[PDB]
Amino acid sequence: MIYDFTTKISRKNLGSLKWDLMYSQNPEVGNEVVPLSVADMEFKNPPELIEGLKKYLDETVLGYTGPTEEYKKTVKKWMKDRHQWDIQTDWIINTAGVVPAVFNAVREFTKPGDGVIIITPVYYPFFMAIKNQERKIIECELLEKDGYYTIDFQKLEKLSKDKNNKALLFCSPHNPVGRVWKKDELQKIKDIVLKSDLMLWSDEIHFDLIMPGYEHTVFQSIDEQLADKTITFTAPSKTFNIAGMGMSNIIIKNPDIRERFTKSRDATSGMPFTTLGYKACEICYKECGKWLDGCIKVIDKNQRIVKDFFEVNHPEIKAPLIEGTYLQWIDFRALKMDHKAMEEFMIHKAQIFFDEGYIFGDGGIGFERINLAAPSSVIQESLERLNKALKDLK
Amino acid sequence: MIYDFTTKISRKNLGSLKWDLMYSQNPEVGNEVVPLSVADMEFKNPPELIEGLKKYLDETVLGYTGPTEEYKKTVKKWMKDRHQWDIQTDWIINTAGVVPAVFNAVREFTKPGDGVIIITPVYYPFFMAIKNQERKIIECELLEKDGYYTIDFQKLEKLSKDKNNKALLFCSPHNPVGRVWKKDELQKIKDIVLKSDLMLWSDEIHFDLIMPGYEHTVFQSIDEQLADKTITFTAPSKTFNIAGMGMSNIIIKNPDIRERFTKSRDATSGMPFTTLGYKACEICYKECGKWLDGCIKVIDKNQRIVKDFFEVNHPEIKAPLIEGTYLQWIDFRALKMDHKAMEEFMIHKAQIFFDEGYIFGDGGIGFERINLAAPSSVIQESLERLNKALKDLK
Ligand SMILES: Cc1ncc(COP(=O)(O)O)c(C/N=C(\C=C/OCCN)C(=O)O)c1O
Ligand SMILES: Cc1ncc(COP(=O)(O)O)c(C/N=C(\C=C\OCCN)C(=O)O)c1O
Repeated sequence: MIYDFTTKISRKNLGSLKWDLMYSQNPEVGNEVVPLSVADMEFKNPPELIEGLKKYLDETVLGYTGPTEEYKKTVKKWMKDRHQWDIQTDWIINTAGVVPAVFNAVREFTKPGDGVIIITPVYYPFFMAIKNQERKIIECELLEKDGYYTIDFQKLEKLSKDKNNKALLFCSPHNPVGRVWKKDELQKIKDIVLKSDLMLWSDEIHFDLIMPGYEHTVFQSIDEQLADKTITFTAPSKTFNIAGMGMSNIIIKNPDIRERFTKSRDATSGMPFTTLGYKACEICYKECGKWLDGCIKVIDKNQRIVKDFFEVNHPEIKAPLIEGTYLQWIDFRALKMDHKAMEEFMIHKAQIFFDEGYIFGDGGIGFERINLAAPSSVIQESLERLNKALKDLK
Repeated sequence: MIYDFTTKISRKNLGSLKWDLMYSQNPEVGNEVVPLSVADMEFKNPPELIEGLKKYLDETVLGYTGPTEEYKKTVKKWMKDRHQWDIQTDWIINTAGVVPAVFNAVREFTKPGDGVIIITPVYYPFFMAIKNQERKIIECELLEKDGYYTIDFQKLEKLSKDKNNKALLFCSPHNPVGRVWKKDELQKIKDIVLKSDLMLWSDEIHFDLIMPGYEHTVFQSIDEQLADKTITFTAPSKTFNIAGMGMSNIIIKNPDIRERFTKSRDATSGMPFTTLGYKACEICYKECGKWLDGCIKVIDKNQRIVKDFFEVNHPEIKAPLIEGTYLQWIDFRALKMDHKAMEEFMIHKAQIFFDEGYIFGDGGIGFERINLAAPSSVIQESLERLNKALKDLK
């Protein structure tokens, strides 16, 4: 089919959390502005998805629904074909979303007072999942060298020596810095984890969005023993812009860990009964592979436009290329504005809506995260508006 | 439009928890057998809903979605028009399901050791919400006379005196006895609650399926002060057969109680982002009223066919008419079979799949719950099959 990645769309007054946030922040925002914040695409969904769901509505009843064996096989085939990862269909545990699955993980495998290690700066909900449940947030700050982030293995090893720490909440690819971890880096983290009593919770929700030139590696696929104590969070929501269909595939090899995760899930959120949620995942995996490839190309072209934009108009600001996700990390520190004032500047002067770096942790202070999943023309419009705003700032 | 309540459908191999459960229990079930357990309908979804959903799919983007103002107004209108209940839009808190919402009520407003009063026999998850979270189940057993259920007010008031009991978890209409509470009964319960420090958790998810001859009263609409400490669980799921669209509307008047519920919901399941869930509820509410009325007539017609069937065929078994829901409570006590062996009989001999009464509490042992939401033809087929099994049992 013909794929549209050029049509500027409008989600105004449609229930989009992203757009509604924008208007709430700047009621006077211009009608031509597009928000570049929340992680969902400003592209229509795969045509095959839409046709498939419509066709499905005429063949099924919208009552209590669970995953069929075909659905499970389909999920399993996607992991082999796309990630050289062999999973068992009975390793699949469904939740309405990854975040709830992470909260459920904290709740079941740790208690109040226990420590949970997160590598910061990172997707803020990681923090909430931990602190909002009386658990201790143990930060292993990423090392930032000239804009490239790497893991402080020394600190990580030290942290794993504290018995009060019960798990490593890992993000791969890493939102917001866009790091796609190398096998070497993963192997090092592995020895440390295998030497400690830490469980591995690996949020790999962005694993299908890898920029040309790089390759994602499912963390638990590199070692049997590691897998034995790893919970990998995955979904097709980010990959195919369906965070609104409410379906996730939590991969858990260890039968005990898996049953414990389930019993904890059933006493909190329960099993997802969504009928179209399962179906949307199955269709995307079976029929939307080409759409994803086209989408990745556009995303790659966008990160390069953003990078060239700053090199041409405001060199002291840097927007380096990323390895994964469609969220680019932009260093605005040379602008010398305190994050609150910068945010103010961005929202009301440039009417450009990023995900202010500071919300991912203090290490994100001075940075901005731009959502690259939009037509290249929308990105150019936004940047040109920022160009005028930064020039006026002088 | 034309409404179909006559086509015998099949939910085999489509992920239905009901049908799949049937083959799980009796792998040798007939291919002509329709299960009558789980509370979802064996009727095709309202046409308006289907056409609406397909149309919306060509228009929207399936990303992070929340409720629109139009969405809220619609829920408020349904509450006024259908239940003479005056509610404000900000009283509306959404959750994926009513059970998770109930689990959330226990979790936030009580603590391990505390007691929660439930009027048994009743929907099994109620017991789970409590005991699975280290809370105590305080049973206020129903009074049963000739098959008519009433509240043991004497025991209720007594229980409301034990300050260790934090709240009454009310089911109205009451699954599985079909009771639709009378204004005067609610009045008595209201007084016990207002005279004590009990919170009121009224699950009224079945309040739209009222049988010809009765009127349901929204518990918190009878007294302002009761509403001040009441959480009402509502949903369009049972009404329009969309338990698979996952969208609940928990109504909470008091701002503080509401905020606690929300923060609690966000520490477990989180906000529902399911875009279609919001749209389905809106459409059914705005367009499927005629469908609902037609649907209740068939259900009422079926309950009477069941009641007559036993009178004419096996008088010692009683299936008295119900006032609400489409789940009829049948008394097989005269059969002198212990629930376990009786269940075995139904499943394998009559191949009729009920919701064995004993799962709703000891007071259910000897009873069977039949799902009347199916074409009258399928109900007849089901009865005739049992008819033979009973005669064979002699
Ligand atoms: C009083 C009551 N509350 C809540 C619910 C469920 O609400 P939800 O969580 O879907 O929003 C039901 C239906 N419960 C049944 C349905 C099945 O539950 C198991 C589904 N696989 C039944 O057979 O009685 C009910 O009778
Ligand atoms: C590492 C990571 N995990 C999980 C999720 C969300 O998973 P869910 O619970 O939907 O399955 C995201 C996207 N998080 C973003 C957006 C979410 O907004 C949610 C509220 N609208 C973002 O802008 O980085 C993410 O980056």
